[PDB]
Amino acid sequence: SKALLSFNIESINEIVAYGGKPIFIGGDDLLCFAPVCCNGNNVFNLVEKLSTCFDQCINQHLQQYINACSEAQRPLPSLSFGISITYHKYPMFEALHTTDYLLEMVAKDNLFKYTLSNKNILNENMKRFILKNKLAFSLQKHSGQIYHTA
RNA sequence: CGCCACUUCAUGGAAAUAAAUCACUCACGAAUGUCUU
Ligand SMILES: [Mn+2]
Repeated sequence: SKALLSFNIESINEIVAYGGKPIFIGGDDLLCFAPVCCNGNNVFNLVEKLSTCFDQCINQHLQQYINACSEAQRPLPSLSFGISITYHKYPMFEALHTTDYLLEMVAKDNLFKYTLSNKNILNENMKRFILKNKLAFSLQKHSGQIYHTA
């Protein structure tokens, strides 16, 4: 809880310093509206800064668990990111749906899990193939050219 | 000293060889994000 609160405060500070707007940052959830590029920094620079802040807070407040999971060879807490860049006149509801789709379905690999679970073949060996720590990014131009990657 | 002409009329080698084979720029821009009953 201490690590999450510290990360939330530092993420608010970083979003304000970059030049964006914090919508909601609480627990493990973050929602921000930021410029594509301003004062030389990009969106991906902000994402890297947020990931660094999360890692720093995890190290600072969870050092015992980090040390235990280091030699035990177990994954550490991580942040999955979903970035959508759209024209300012593009509907905000569609942009938010695109961001949710990116984050959940691609960045959290919920497409694999959802397709497996709808057919009831999730099992455990298949659950071994759930991939986290992903960045989903999509840029839709004014002509709908949409560049997307993960 | 005199007298006197014939013969021969292109073969062999090289017959193309390397370098560059597209380069840069633009890869959508503006309007409309609902309107009238
Ligand atoms: Mn959450």
